[PDB]
Amino acid sequence: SRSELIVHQR
Repeated sequence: SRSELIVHQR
């Protein structure tokens, strides 16, 4: 579930 996390951190 990094996909939702990465978008923010990205």
